[PDB]
Amino acid sequence: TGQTPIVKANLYDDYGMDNFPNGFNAVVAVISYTGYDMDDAMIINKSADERGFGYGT
Amino acid sequence: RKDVPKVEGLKLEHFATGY
Amino acid sequence: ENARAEALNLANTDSQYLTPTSGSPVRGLIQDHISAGVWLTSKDSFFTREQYQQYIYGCIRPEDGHTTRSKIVTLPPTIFKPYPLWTGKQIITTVLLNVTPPDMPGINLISKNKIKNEYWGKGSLENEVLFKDGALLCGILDKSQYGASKYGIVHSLHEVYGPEVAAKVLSVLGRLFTNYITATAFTCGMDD
Amino acid sequence: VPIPGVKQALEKKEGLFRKHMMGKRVNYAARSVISPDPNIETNEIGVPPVFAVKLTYPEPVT
Amino acid sequence: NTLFDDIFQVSEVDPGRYNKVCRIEAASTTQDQCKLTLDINVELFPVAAQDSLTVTIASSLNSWRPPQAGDRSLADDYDYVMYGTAYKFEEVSKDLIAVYYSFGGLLMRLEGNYRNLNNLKQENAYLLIRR
Amino acid sequence: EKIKLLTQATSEDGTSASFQIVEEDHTLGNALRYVIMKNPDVEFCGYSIPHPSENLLNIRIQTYGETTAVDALQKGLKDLMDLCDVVESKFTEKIKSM
Amino acid sequence: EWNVEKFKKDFEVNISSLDAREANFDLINIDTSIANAFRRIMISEVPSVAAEYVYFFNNTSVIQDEVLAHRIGLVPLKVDPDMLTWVDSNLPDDEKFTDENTIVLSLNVKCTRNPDAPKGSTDPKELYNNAHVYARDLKFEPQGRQSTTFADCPVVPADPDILLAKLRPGQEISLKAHCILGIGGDHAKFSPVSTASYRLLPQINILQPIKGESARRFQKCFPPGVIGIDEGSDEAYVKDARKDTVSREVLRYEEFADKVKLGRVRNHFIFNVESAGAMTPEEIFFKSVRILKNKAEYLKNCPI
Amino acid sequence: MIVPVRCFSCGKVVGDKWESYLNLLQEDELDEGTALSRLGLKRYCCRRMILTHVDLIEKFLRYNPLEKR
Amino acid sequence: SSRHGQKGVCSRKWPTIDMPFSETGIQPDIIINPHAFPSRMTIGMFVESLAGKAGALHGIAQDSTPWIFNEDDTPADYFGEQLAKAGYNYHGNEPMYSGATGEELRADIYVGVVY
RNA sequence: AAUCGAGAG
Ligand SMILES: [Zn+2]
Repeated sequence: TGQTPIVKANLYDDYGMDNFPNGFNAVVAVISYTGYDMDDAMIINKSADERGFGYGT
Repeated sequence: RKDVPKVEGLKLEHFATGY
Repeated sequence: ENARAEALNLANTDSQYLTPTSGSPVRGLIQDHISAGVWLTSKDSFFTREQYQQYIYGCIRPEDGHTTRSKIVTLPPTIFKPYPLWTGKQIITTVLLNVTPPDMPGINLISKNKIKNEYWGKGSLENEVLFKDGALLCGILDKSQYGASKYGIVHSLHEVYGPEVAAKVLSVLGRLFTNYITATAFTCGMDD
Repeated sequence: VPIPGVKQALEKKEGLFRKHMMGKRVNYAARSVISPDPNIETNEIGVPPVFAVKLTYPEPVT
Repeated sequence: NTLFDDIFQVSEVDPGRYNKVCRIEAASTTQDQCKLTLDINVELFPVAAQDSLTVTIASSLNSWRPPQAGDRSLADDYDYVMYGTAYKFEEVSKDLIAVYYSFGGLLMRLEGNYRNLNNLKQENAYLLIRR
Repeated sequence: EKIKLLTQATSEDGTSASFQIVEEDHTLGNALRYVIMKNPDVEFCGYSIPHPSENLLNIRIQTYGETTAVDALQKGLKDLMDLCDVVESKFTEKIKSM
Repeated sequence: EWNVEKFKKDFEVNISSLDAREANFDLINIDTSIANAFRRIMISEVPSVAAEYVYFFNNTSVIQDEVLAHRIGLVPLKVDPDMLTWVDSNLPDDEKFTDENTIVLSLNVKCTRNPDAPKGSTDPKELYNNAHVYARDLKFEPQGRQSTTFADCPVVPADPDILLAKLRPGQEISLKAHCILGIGGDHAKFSPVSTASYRLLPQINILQPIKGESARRFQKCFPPGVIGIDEGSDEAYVKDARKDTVSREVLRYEEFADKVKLGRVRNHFIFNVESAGAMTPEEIFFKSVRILKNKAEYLKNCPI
Repeated sequence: MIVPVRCFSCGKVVGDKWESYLNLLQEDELDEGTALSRLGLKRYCCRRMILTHVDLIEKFLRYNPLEKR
Repeated sequence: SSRHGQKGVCSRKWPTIDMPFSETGIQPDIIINPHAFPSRMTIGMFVESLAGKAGALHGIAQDSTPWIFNEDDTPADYFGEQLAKAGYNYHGNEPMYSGATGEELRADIYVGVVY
């Protein structure tokens, strides 16, 4: 399940990239809270993961 | 240069929970 | 068993605290822990009895061999009235007091850190880290103290107590600044 | 194109010395991506349960 | 027992990028040479410029435990009592001395004549303040 | 099996113990620790989770004396139960009122 | 000293609203240690019923079987969680499911082309028969005693309009889904709340008078019903703090940089609860309170 | 591909609102913000789920191996 | 990864109760450390979080094609005005609460929506 | 087994 970007270039439509979704709009908190993402790691919500966030085959 | 077009009809969307 | 003993005693990671290239330390906490220590060890940090004891137990956990006294020892609060308030420097002091073995004095280190006094306002002396009998009394713990820095607190603990105690201090400090970072998060944005 | 000879079989990095004496493939080893863990001891490694069931150690019974 | 006592006229209060503590420049009203610098959290003991404070350094209040009913101490006669330790002495000049105190990171520097500061030694001491 | 006393950390007189609770997290840990820190007899109280990926909670209770860590734990648990009861009763009162 | 009686004297609840889906209320003079316990139990520990085991018999549709089973597990079911027990996982697959803990849902739907569709018709509902599969198509197949116990209340989705799948002629779906009790700390499909959280009651401490036109702009820096102009004196005062969303727009003007301090009441929690549909929000909160109490009682009665 | 049943962030059921969103966009001449508000989507986490859905299932469905083309 | 070269592996699936939550009630699905930015200097990701939040609030799509803004018309000002006119703040920060202790965090947290 | 091409740190 891809999504169209909220922030996109005007040329996103001109090449019809909506025919080929590439990602998903995610709620991203820039926060040092977990301790498990310092060098370059990132944390994904478990519940969002169980709701099909970023699923593929 | 013309400034970036200010969107019109911008109203309040955020309200405290329960209201 | 021979390879086991070599890996446990000669190639183990706590023996590699200093690299032979120049004798400088190579281990230490890196980014979130450093930025957390700057906040936790400033003068503006006060903690009630609940917060103080929760932080200490969370970073120590004596049942896993972290203490040297089998029972957590705390400090009297900095402020007695109006109500008992501790400090983050006291958090550091009691962390050291619980990891550093008893029947041995505390560290006496005079050093600096990376943040000039002018960034804290007029008359500040927080650029001058000071330890005395193992009590953090001035300055803020920084990258210069725990990190890949010479003559900081972890390096001096290494020198005075062996590499095992410095490994315990690194682990305990990592647990402390992690539980502190979930309670009082850290963030950056466009306002910065 | 030419069929390598015996000297060609040992001469260089892809030869026999540098690829089968100085370096070797090994048993009881594992490889995986690394992820951080601040709740693991600074002298420790976090081993997945998938490795912990494939790696063994010979233990004489006493 | 008490080791020091005086009345100080606060001169300046500067926050300095802190939201809780302030640095106090308080000069004594009796001794022309005895002055004081102190860091306290002004969200518990607010202090303004040109205020008068009864600063008392005590060796005790007559281990730690939260107060319970029926307990008396010297702190009951003061509004703001800090605990700490002395770490540095200094000969500023002839007939002058400065003692440096650290209360968990809060710095006090009490400069005065050694005649009235002779009772202060490098031990744990309680700072007590009154309005 | 649910609650275990860590013998390597307990005191001989019983006034300083450490408890390991399975299948618990901050939800019970923080509430129990806050309630136990209301006992005027306890000297030290805190909770720690050894590893987030394990559902194990550790509770430390050190008392001044005249009680034990087990007794302080029981008192904190009962006080938590009563606190929940009063919250439930007041919520129901306000529901019926409306 | 602190005591249960001293807490019972000061604790109070102010229900601001209450529907069948969303309940907004206040908890006063309580600690975050207990408010957060309630919130966490509501999100994770309160049980509900969701589809867990899916038994496909045919799926010729574009959506693959695992995706379709995941979607069927996500749709919430209007089942009272007390009406069924808990599945004993250790039991074998044959005897694991019974009439007192499992609810059987079926979905049989074939798409055939509509031979009466007008020329130039682009609507799939007019071109094809059963071109859309909805949660309402999930029929309930009672077995055993539940044929009588559920007769009062048949099991239907809380949102029958959920678009499960789409079909084209020749394609079909035939499946059975087993629905059991689970908690949201295991899988997010068992969570019975759309979202349950709180927020501290904001405080707006006005320090200096804001008489004049400054009151008009100071009041302009908040949600509409938070600051008002006093009828007698032209002064700004705090009417309603609950209406304030903490956005600190007042701090962005140096005019008020030393006229107001924004803080919070650290004991005044405004719980906002929304229900997925299986239970009412007030019952969700009641169950969370009961869960905390019961877990404490289990610890108390556990031998040490 | 097809509309998600629930919002990823909070969990609110938004799978029954895609067809209504299209109806309110087409029949009524509503802008996206107004349509999302009138569907009951207040949090931007829920608004994005419908505002940014692509609906590739329709394009997938044109390749039907079971009907003559 | 974002569309700004901020690649990173998933280190843990953080449970939602332990996730921090905002005054609005939402819990972010991605957490990225603030320390990824000072050396990489991907301010486009900051302004994209800002614009994405504003767009998801106003039900609009914002264009991000380079060289539409300048130093007199800053995207920070633009999307901040759009965020202020909706009830959120100018700088995109949100009051969040720790999900483990329930206390409000020490400062406002920078949130938003990014692709 | 080589050769070519695509990648990861
Ligand atoms: Zn949502």
